[PDB]
Amino acid sequence: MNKGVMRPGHVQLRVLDMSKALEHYVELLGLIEMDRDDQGRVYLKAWTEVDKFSLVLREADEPGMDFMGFKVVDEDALRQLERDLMAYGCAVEQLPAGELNSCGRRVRFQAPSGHHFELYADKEYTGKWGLNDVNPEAWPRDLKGMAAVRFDHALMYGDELPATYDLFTKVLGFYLAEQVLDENGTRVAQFLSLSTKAHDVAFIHHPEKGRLHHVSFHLETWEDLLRAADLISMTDTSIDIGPTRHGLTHGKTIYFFDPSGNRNEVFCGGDYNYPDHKPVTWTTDQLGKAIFYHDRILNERFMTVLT
Amino acid sequence: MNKGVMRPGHVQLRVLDMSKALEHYVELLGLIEMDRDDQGRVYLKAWTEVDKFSLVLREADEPGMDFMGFKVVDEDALRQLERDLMAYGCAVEQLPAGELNSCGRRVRFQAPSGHHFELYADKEYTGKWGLNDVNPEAWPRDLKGMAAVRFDHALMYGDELPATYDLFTKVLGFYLAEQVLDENGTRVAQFLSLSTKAHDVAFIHHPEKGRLHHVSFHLETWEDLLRAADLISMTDTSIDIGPTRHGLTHGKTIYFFDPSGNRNEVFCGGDYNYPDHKPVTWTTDQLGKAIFYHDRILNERFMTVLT
Amino acid sequence: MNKGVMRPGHVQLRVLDMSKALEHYVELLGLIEMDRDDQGRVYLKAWTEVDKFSLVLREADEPGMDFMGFKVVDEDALRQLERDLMAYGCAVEQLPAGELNSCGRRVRFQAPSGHHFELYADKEYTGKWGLNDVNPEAWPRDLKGMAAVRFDHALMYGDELPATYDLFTKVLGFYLAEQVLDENGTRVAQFLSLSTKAHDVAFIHHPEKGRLHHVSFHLETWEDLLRAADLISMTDTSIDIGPTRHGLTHGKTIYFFDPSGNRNEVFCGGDYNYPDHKPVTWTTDQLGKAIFYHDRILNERFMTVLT
Amino acid sequence: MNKGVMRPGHVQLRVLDMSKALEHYVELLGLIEMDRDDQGRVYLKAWTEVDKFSLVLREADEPGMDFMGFKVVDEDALRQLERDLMAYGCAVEQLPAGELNSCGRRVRFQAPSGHHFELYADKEYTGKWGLNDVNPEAWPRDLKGMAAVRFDHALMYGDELPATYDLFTKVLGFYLAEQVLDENGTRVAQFLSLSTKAHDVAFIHHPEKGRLHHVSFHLETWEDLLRAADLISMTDTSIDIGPTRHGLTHGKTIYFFDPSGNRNEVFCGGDYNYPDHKPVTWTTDQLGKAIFYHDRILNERFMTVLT
Ligand SMILES: [Fe+2]
Ligand SMILES: [Fe+2]
Ligand SMILES: [Fe+2]
Ligand SMILES: [Fe+2]
Repeated sequence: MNKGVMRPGHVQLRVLDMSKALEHYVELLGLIEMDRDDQGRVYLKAWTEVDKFSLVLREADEPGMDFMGFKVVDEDALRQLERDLMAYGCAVEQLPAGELNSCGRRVRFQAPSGHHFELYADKEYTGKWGLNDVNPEAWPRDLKGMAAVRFDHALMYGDELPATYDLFTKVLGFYLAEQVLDENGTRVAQFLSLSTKAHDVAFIHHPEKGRLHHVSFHLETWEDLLRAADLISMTDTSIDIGPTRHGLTHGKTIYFFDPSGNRNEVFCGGDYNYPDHKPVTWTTDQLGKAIFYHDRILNERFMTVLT
Repeated sequence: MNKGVMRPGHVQLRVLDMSKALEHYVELLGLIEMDRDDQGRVYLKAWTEVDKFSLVLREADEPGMDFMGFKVVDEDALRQLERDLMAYGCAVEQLPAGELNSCGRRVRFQAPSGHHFELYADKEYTGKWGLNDVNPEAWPRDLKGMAAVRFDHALMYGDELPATYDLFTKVLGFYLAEQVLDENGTRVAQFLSLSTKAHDVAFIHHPEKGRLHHVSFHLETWEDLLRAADLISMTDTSIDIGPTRHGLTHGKTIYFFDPSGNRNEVFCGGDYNYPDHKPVTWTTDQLGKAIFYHDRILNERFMTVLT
Repeated sequence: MNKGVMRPGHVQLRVLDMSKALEHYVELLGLIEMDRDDQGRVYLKAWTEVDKFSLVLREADEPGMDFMGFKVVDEDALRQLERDLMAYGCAVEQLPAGELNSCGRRVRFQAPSGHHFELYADKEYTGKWGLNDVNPEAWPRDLKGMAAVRFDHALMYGDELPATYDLFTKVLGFYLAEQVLDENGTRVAQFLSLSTKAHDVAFIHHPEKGRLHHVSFHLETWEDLLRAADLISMTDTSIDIGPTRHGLTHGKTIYFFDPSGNRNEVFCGGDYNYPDHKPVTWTTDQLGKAIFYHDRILNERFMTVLT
Repeated sequence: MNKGVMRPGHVQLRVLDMSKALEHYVELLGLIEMDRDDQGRVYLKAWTEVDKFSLVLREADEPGMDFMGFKVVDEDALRQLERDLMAYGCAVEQLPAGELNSCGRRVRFQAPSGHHFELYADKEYTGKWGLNDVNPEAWPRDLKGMAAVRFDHALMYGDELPATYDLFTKVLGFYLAEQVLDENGTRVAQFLSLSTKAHDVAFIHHPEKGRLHHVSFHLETWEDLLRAADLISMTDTSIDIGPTRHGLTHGKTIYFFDPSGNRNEVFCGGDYNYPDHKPVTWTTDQLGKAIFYHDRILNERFMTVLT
């Protein structure tokens, strides 16, 4: 929030089968569908979210992430981060309003790590789902599946971490919240925050660019996580790593896959920070614990399986 | 966070007896006693907090709050903010570094409602309590009582909300998160946020200035609230409102008093928002439910007992 | 279980309006309507329950309890008890099988305190609602409201507690797990257990016989209690006493009312016991806390309101 | 409880090191050391338990279980089961009162599965740990680590399942709560209960006699299970299977090991049942889900690591 960037606003994932993806995202995750495209894309949101959509699905031949967008305070900030990116040397793409139904104009650049990110000031305000603006209840009564609270963050596997770190900190205004260093003091992973969250975006080093480790969704409680895991067994969804706690951020989490092999994370309550806190450090000799607090060892497929 | 204001950093409470008060804040709330000065004040903190203190107790002839200080992003910000206050015509007060042990210089000022607030750019960093900084544990091993996570906010009863609103949103950079208006569309209560919290400070209209409704400490889970309640009963503390939930901010709350009569609130899981979110509105005709979601009726003590 | 008595089998409550009562009992509490008598008597059950029905509603001029049934192990246990009640000198009424739809024969009797209890050896077995018999899931997918686990117990306000005590222990094989004694060591409340529960049925002294204080349903967790209370507000149900804890049993509870004025308590996690534990004792000077542990004081409706 | 058997009263385990064993059980588990006898046996208990002890460690150069005893109602039921055991054709062993400090006489036998069991009527009544008998608080103040509630049950890996089944049901008055059978309808595992618990003892088919799979302690909630997982991680205890849910019994669970290799379990909220319930069935084709509900796969250590 240092340069006007407030939060992750939307992510567009690629799926092999739309119908399968919708069963998963609307029936299991609890995501509410909102729009459809000229191009056949499907727009979805979470209920505590005020804007039109946060998740957009696109039928494609390979799964993965097309791009992640962050919403900025206003247009003044949009032009100022747009010019700074071009001034920094980043070749920017100007996306026109409407190219994504109900979304303002976007600035799409490519991170040195190979991922495409977007910045945007506008998006259609539909308000919280199933709730009134005046004298609102605690929650809408007919939410489904897990009833994801909101699109929280996403973790990426990437190639140039130093250059990506400079881009996000210097030109975009993210601050380092968590990090994992090796014996030399080299950042193997970096958790960047935009406000008080342990992280709004994160990168872990990888030989091949553009990899997506997972897209997360926020859940409220530890008993919500148990409910979610019961739902996984119930629907026979594939689970990566059950209810546990992360060494980094100390948040409770469950990893599972969608019909396309994309990994989804659902998690609740981690640690908070503020721009003035020193980054929490984890070391490479504690990589097991840093990822999996309770087992202190690494899931083979945690590092191998990407999309 | 628009003008660079991050969070409430400390609040100085007047207590009648330091001994009974200390026993309350450390054995019941589970706060950590960090220091003591030549004026006979004791400084305390919460364990998730990174700075030296958040609560400074002061033995007086009357309970109540002296001032509440918010920490800003940096020195530059502190300069800007103090200049802006003077331009607004607000009379600032300068407190040199050291008058409050381990705290830097501060810019004190009195809001129209009779309360003193102050900004400060820095304080002694001690890091999280009982926790190493590399490969940190999920929590410290020897915590007392409720083990409050952090000093969250405070609610003020005062006279001139309207002008206070401009003061806080226009010069200080806060933003209205929620509000309750009366029949004539007149804002009778305003909940101001800095970043993602439902509120970092809040004011409710009251004929006499200066009043302090309560100081709040954040707890983590609903079950943590059930434990605090057991403790309030166990240690025979005075309870104002048992495990319930507010309509405003939808957070789960418990109200109780310290040996001096100040009301402390312990709570968890409210609602989050962002600068671009439209204010949630509650009306006076739903005022009972606005405050007490479950019962939907007002409590005698709750609107009438202040310090 | 000292003389074959297993658990509270079913309860027949009088409602003033069937439709309103049904909305409360199927829509709010989540009880499944299973049958409908040829005389406008409707049968409902909780999902974890293995038999066809636990609650039976019937329109009458006033609210209250007609009878409370307990299920015994087998027909033989039903005979010896039948013999024992009669030999004990008790007026026994025998209802033929089928008088209550899908229910076996019953032996009813009115206890000294003025209430009607009845034993029965069998009832149509249905298995858990919405679950397979082989490789069952953790829970059925389409539960409404609070989704109560099971009819748990009921609190009777009566006049002859000693006589009632002898009847329930010596003849029915119950044992008191808890009690409250007054100044002159007189048992003012008795919590009678059948096996491990803190109480399966309880009696509190009241000048008038026959009064039904409340009927309880089990909810699994403290967070479910919270969800139940959120529902109550959204439903606008009359709440008696919010999320709190008792001293007796130490269970978490919420008292509310059905549309006919009958009290309904939803609770979780009391204490357990076995026939060899000495009865936990509470005293009259500590009454406030014995009932409301957190608040330590009694509330109007708690004692005033009966049905 | 058909025949007087109320619940598992105690279990004596063999530990390679007493200094270490004591740290695991008192520090990590929260058990209270209550005694130590001549042969260096040390007695311990869980706080909600009413009798002197439940766990008794013995230093021996081989880990494992020596015997598991059950407390029966009275001396009468003991002479009765003892008679029935001799009549059944069993070789009984009469332990004199005092063999185990503060414990009465005991009848011990070897079940066809090779496991030794005991029956006893008397043990020094001590009451809940650290709680006055009149007007008890909800919980003691100084409970360490996991603060185990009570010694719950134990799973045994034996050979003669059909023979043991008859012995327990017929002579000991236990009832088959849950079971799992193969394609040939051969009962591969039996979960037997005394009263309402999903199981007080269970046997899984194994080609070896006398093997101990795990001994269990009850923890109240899912969040308690989480705190336990943090502690295991913090104390660097060997964890077998993280916070999950079992298919059988549906209880939330965590498997881990003591300093001698004996597997310990901590869990909360299984299913409840009564003597009239049909035994829940799990078919071997779903053995994966039956054991590990969320994962639906079998972890090597689970059916391999033993005694
Ligand atoms: Fe994540
Ligand atoms: Fe507050
Ligand atoms: Fe009750
Ligand atoms: Fe077990």
